[PDB]
Amino acid sequence: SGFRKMAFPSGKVEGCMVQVTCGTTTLNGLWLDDVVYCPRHVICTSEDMLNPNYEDLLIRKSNHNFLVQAGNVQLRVIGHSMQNCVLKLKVDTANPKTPKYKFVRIQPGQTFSVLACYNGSPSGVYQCAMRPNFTIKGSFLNGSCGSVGFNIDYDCVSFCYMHHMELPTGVHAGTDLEGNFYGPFVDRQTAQAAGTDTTITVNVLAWLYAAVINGDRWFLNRFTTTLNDFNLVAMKYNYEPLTQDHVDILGPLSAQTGIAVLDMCASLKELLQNGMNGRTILGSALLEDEFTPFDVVRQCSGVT
Amino acid sequence: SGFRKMAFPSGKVEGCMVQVTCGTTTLNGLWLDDVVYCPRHVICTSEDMLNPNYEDLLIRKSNHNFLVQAGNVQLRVIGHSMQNCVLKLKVDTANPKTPKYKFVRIQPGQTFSVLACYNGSPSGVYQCAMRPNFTIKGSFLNGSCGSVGFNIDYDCVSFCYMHHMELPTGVHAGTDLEGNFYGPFVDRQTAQAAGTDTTITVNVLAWLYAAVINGDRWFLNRFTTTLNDFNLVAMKYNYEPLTQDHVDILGPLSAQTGIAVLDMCASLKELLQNGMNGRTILGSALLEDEFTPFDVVRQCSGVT
Ligand SMILES: *CC(=O)N1CCN(S(=O)(=O)c2ccc(C)cc2C)CC1
Ligand SMILES: *CC(=O)N1CCN(S(=O)(=O)c2ccc(C)cc2C)CC1
Repeated sequence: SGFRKMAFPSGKVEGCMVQVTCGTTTLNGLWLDDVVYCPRHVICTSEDMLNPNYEDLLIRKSNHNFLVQAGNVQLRVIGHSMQNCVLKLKVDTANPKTPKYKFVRIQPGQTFSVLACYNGSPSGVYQCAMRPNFTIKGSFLNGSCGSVGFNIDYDCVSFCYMHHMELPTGVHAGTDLEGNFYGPFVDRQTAQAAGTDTTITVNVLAWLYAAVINGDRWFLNRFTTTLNDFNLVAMKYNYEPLTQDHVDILGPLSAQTGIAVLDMCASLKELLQNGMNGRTILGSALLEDEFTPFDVVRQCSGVT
Repeated sequence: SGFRKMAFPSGKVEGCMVQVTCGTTTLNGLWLDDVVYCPRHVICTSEDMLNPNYEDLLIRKSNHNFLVQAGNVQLRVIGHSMQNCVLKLKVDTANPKTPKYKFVRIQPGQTFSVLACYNGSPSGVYQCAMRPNFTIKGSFLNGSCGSVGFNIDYDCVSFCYMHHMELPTGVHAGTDLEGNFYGPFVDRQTAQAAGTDTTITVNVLAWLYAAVINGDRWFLNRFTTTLNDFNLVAMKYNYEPLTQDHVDILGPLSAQTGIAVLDMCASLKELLQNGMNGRTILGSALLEDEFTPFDVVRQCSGVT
């Protein structure tokens, strides 16, 4: 029992983190097989970052300008290419600690663990969600760029995020491991405003199931609702519209708890309309939206 | 910027987790050098757990009854002893992945990461605090016993917790790595009620500093208070008394922010007296007490 914001074990990713230095800029790289992945803004001066021409900046760079250090051992760079907003540094040594892995581009609402790193060294691990506005609400200081977001399926690390940007509002933007930004963000120091940070409704419902499973039940009510009725309330409260897909995804939690998804929606509806009245749900005074239905099943069943 | 509930990277502890089976009971062990540490209730039937005589139960056990598996490789047990509420299983092989480590008994209010494991396999990592009532609010299912709590200082893992018990109220009790329980808890299935779960006042203040540092300032007020005045309010709200020790510990955060500790106390006093009025602080609608001043400095400065 008990329910916690839980990150994947980070060991498999710890073994992949290196330091990339180009000129005076040091940040983190991901070493998988004989390639090191890093943010392309490693080639910029902070002067460059106002309106950088990456192709033009990269022409001035050779393999030997990219200083790649794995622990206190230097890797030999034997090639470099830009793919979207990442650099791929070909090194002469396959990472011996390379786990089974995939690159996946996640959808908004999907959760992942971040291994925050500085100078290729892990400092900590936390669980995030890709927000509906394609930001993440991270914890990233200068030198944390190249830190990666990931999921683990048993032995396979799915890398879904690399850290590039802090927006002027202190929220975070970055890329998949093909170096395409989530959302409309660019690796440029410019006016970049996030859209509406809406609540991930399906994640909130999953987390209400997790609460019932773990004994927190005070918010279960006598009511039900319809998808259309619920969605009217969700719109009003800047919650994502709930789809039949979401309902389907919540099926197993429905089945385990014997609470119909639409009943749980009516519980969520009353919470939105009436607030918590100073009560808490799983030690939170607001509606948590960074657990997926999959996250709830995993934690509540003890999958390794 | 941004501030997250952050666990230590778990890799160094991942490398220490094994499966211990005695009779029909499987749980987790910690393999450091040529010793495997596990909860002594591994020798119990759940029938035993009502009033177990561990010395008497252990007499019936031989080295070869303790089945220790590290990945899919069996370790040879060449000795066993009970130290308080843990078993030390001497194996014929030193754990090659043994990190630099210490056993430390932590104080209430101190924070640590848990690597939740099942069958010697890591499932996830989260950050806890040792509550003032010597419980932790964990996420532990059956098979999670032997999961460990730890801190890391650069290269040194300080193990502070091993998981043993869920109390009837779904909070968690366990031992240091010398197998002494935190609080008055016993490895027995009996009436065991937690005391008052008070709020860790110094941790809340640290977290208010973390908020100011990260731009959340709406709760800074025009007031100050005294330790004695503040402590009157803390008593009323089941907050731990604030000592000059706590004030001293908050000094660096005081210095960085230019907000006197006693001013921040008066801010906390108004929050206790007036509530958040539907506002949030670092994405929380209650006063977070599971960041230490040390945790705030570490995260806010990017220590690895
Ligand atoms: C994204 C990231 O973590 N970066 C990019 C900025 N550089 S830097 O070297 O230009 C730099 C900028 C500002 C400060 C205070 C310090 C540094 C090192 C670091 C990596
Ligand atoms: C503390 C812990 O995680 N334990 C102790 C209980 N045992 S068990 O094998 O007795 C057991 C009890 C109940 C269930 C549903 C399942 C098991 C395996 C597991 C380890």
